[PDB]
Amino acid sequence: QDVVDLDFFTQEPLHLVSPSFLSVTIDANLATDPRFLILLGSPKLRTLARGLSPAYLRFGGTKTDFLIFDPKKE
Amino acid sequence: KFKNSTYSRSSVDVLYTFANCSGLDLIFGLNALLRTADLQWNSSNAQLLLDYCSSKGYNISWELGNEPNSFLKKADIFINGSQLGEDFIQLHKLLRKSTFKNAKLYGPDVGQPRRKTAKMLKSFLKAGGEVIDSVTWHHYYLNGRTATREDFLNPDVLDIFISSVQKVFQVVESTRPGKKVWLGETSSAYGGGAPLLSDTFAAGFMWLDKLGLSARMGIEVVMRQVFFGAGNYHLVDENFDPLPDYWLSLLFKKLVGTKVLMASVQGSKRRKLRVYLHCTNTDNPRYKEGDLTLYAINLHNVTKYLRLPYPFSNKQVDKYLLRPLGPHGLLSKSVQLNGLTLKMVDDQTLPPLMEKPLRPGSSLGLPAFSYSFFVIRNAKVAACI
Ligand SMILES: *[C@@H]1O[C@H](CO)[C@@H](O)[C@H](O)[C@H]1NC(C)=O
Ligand SMILES: *[C@@H]1O[C@H](CO)[C@@H](O)[C@H](O)[C@H]1NC(C)=O
Ligand SMILES: O=C(O)[C@H]1CNC[C@@H](O)[C@@H]1O
Repeated sequence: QDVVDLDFFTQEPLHLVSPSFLSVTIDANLATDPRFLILLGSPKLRTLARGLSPAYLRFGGTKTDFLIFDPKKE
Repeated sequence: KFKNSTYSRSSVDVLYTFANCSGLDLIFGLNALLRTADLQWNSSNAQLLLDYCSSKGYNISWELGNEPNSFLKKADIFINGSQLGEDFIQLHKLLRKSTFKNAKLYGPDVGQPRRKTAKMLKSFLKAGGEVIDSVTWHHYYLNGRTATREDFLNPDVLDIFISSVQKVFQVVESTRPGKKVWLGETSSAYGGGAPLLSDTFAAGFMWLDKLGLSARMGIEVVMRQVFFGAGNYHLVDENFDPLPDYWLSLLFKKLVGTKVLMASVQGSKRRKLRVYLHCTNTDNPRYKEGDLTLYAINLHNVTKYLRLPYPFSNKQVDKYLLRPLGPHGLLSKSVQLNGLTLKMVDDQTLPPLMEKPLRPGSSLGLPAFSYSFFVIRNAKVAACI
């Protein structure tokens, strides 16, 4: 036999997830890539990202604790 | 290993506009290894950055530190969880004395229990648990360097995750009950992912199972490492083509609502046939209140047929079955929905996602090494209303 019976619990919500349940990251290290600007500029990529709205985008990774803001910088 | 780098106001604007015009909620992780003599968090740098973000009207949320358990290994600097809690508070003050004083604060993005991470997380939640809006932790199943194809297909590997979560909820229930629990960064395999594994159809087993278990065990948000970048576990490769996890994520987002329910298999084995139940996602114009979304993983080497229980046995079911495009099977970087290859129509345009309606009363066909969504139309579950 390859026939399987399922049991469902449907009395009430067991949990409620965020609408942003399925969220994504960009690793902090992507901002050490010279081509950063071009990459996140990509319209195609934005079409793909918009498909996952609503979602958080977490900018972090190992490089988080090794990055320093330079407002003099270009 | 890792040394200090700067970034420009410019960098910031890229990342903000990316998220803004994409419709996502930027969370920005701040440098926590900026230290004062007494090993306090030196807040001045972040302060500069907030001024600029504030001075642009940037709607942004915040983190402080990533995987703080590693700092000793990483930067020959050990911060006890107590101090990190104290630093979180220093930052909450700075946010409160800012233009968006309602801005959310998440942390401490600790590694999974396996990394001997409990003591740090318990001490950090006792110390600074009051000022964070969610607890963030990270999870990977495997080492990317050693991970095999059979690891990706092994239910015993998937099952380790259950205990990971249990051990997290143990620390949190003992220090900040009712606090929302988030996976801050998670995928298949650490060190950037498993080459030729993390970017294929085969990666879908660990990704859809992680989503199922997280929803089921009370995880409120799951953050996929990464949407785009260097690592093999990217949803979108370096040529901006979507990988099969991306199509899986998109199908998940259209079909699965916020109300988590429960399905399980009658056998004394619920290991290789894994099943999840939510209310159908309301925002989807094809479906009405009461409708259920079942999602199923088949890790057996043959087709299994699923039978819906009373009183949903005779309902109309729409199949959304995902299978690799050949010839690389589970190692393929291309997937088919109900036997139709999934691709962008053009750079501006995603395809339709086309159901396959089943005859009412048919058992639910789930081929070997495959995952599927099944929408139960007119289920009329009151809890879903
Ligand atoms: C914090 O860092 C700044 C440079 O960013 C330095 O000039 C300052 O003296 C530091 N403050 C303390 C109290 O350690
Ligand atoms: C399919 O899996 C079984 C275990 O259920 C394994 O022993 C078997 O070798 C596989 N198929 C065949 C034809 O042997
Ligand atoms: O090892 C990995 O893949 C990840 C582990 N957490 C930190 C990330 O920067 C890193 O990319």
